[PDB]
Amino acid sequence: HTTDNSTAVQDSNGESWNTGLSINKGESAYINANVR
Amino acid sequence: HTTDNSTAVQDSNGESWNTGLSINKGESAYINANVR
Repeated sequence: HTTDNSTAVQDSNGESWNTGLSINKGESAYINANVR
Repeated sequence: HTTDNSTAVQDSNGESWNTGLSINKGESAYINANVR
């Protein structure tokens, strides 16, 4: 008969990054005209 | 014939931070003119 006790203190840290891009296919750009 | 029972109690906690920044390419800024 074996008696065992286990303790552990796990410490972690981290970071993350994200980049996004959303486009509308109905009105995708606006045009400006220079006229005389 | 070996018989063992393993019982473990795990307690954990954490925290997080976040920072964001969104921009519209069509209208990235507004301008104002001081005229006379």
